[PDB]
Amino acid sequence: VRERMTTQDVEAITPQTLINIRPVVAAIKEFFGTSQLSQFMDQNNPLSGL
Amino acid sequence: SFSDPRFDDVKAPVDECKDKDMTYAAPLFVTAEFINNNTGEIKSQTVFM
Amino acid sequence: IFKVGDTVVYPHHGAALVEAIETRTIKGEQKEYLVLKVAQGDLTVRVPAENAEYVGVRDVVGQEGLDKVFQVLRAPHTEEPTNWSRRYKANLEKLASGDVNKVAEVVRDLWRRDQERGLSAGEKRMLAKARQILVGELALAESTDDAKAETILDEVLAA
Ligand SMILES: C/C(=C\[C@H](C)CCCCC(=O)O)[C@@H]1O[C@@H]2C=C[C@@H]1OC(=O)\C=C/C=C\C=C\[C@H]1O[C@@H]3C[C@H]1O[C@@H](/C=C/C[C@H]1O[C@H](C[C@H](O)[C@H]1C)[C@@H](O)[C@@H](O)/C=C/CC/C=C/C2)[C@@H]3C
Repeated sequence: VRERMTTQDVEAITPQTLINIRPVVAAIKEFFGTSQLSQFMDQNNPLSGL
Repeated sequence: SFSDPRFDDVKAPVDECKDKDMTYAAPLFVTAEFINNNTGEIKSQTVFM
Repeated sequence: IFKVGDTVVYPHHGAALVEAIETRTIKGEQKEYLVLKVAQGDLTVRVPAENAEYVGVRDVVGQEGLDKVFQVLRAPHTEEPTNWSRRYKANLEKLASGDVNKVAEVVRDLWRRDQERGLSAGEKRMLAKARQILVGELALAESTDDAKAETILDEVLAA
């Protein structure tokens, strides 16, 4: 946003144009898969999930 | 600016997601706001996050 | 000048509607912040009524402007050198300028062009975007629909 605040022209831009959500959604998808703390639920008896 | 996050319903229930291998997600919605200092504006949308 | 319900045309974001006048304040002065929402991106704009002419808001265009843009159309005489990058830069500067007659000149130039030889993808997207905002302006000036204004174009696009 701070980059394209300057390169864009004024009196034409909007928050729909300024905002790129793809690094945020890539950070979420890169956390939930392929991290240490996000593991498969160990279920072979209900004590193990707990 | 950035303000007021609000959620929708989940797009698909639990068993259907576990069946069709979709994740159990819900959309974000955030009211962004752009203010021009020189001439005076706000630009308020509902940005899908 | 402004009243509630005037479909007043914002310069870049097409034609917009007003709802009320906010008397909100900065530094104690409750300026007449007209709340002006658009229908394209569903965004609402609040603008102080003082510098509305400075930002370049404009009321809707009438029959004399309709005859002027029909005069700008149907007159196929133009010259631009064949280095198409200069033509692209010229019509992009036009599109950032925001004048209805020049927008009509560029959509008639690109209609004359793609009717003749063929266009690139960015050229076609440029013609489509400028034509769609011109359709929106002509429809909200003549108080009618998109298909009606597009048929009006297709019968005045050098027909
Ligand atoms: C070494 C380690 C996790 C090991 C893979 C499992 C625990 C080792 C301890 C032990 O031997 O009991 C560390 O885990 C985390 C971060 C760094 C380390 O990961 C690491 O560096 C190593 C792997 C990190 C993420 C792996 C993700 C995916 O790899 C597959 C699918 C995803 O997860 C793995 C499965 C993990 C569940 C395990 O659960 C264990 C039993 C089995 O070993 C597994 C079923 C149970 O002991 C369970 O109750 C306990 C889990 C530990 C809780 C997390 C601690 C920190 C499966 C192999």
